[PDB]
Amino acid sequence: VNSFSGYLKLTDNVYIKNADIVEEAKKVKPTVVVNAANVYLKHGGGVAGALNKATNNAMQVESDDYIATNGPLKVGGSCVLSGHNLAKHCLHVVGPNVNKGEDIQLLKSAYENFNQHEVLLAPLLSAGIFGADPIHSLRVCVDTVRTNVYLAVFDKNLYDKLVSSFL
Ligand SMILES: Nc1nc2ccc(Cl)cc2s1
Repeated sequence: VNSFSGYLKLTDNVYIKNADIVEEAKKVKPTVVVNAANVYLKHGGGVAGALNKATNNAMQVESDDYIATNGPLKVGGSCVLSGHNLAKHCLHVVGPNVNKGEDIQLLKSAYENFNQHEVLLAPLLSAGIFGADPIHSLRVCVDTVRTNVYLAVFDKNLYDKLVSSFL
C-alpha cells in the first residue's frame, strides 16, 4: 500500500490522475518525483519551471553545481538529485524535445530511467512544451516502465482524452 490517492489504474503498474504535479508532490512527499528536464538542467518553464519555483530556486542552484561538475545530460538520460521540499529525490529525465528536432525514438530510452526506481510520481515525458503527442507518450510509458508510476496530467481536457483513448 502507498499514499497516492484518486488515481485511475491503467495497467498492473501505471496509474493516472488530473493533478498539478507540484501540489501532488507537496501532499504525498514521494520517494521520487520526476522532472521534465533538459540536458542543461535549466528549469525555466513547463513542469521543470513549476517544480523549481516550488523549491524557491534551490533545485536550480543544485542543478547548476551538478552541470558545472559533470557537464550536460544526454537526451534520453537522467540524474538523481535532491527532491528538496517536494520529495526525497528528484529524477531529472530528459525526453526528446520535438521543438528542437530530437529523435522521438529517444522517448523509450528516457522512460527506461524510471525502471531504476520502484515507485515514482511523474509527468508524461516529452509532453507539454517538449512538443510530443501526449497519447504517444502514455503508450511508450505503459510499454516501457515496469515499476510503479503515478502520472500527474496537468490539463483536465488532456487527462480525459488520454483516459478515453487508452487501449
Ligand atoms: N504547477 C504546475 N505547473 C505546470 C506547468 C506545466 C505542466 Cl505540463 C504541468 C504543471 S503543474
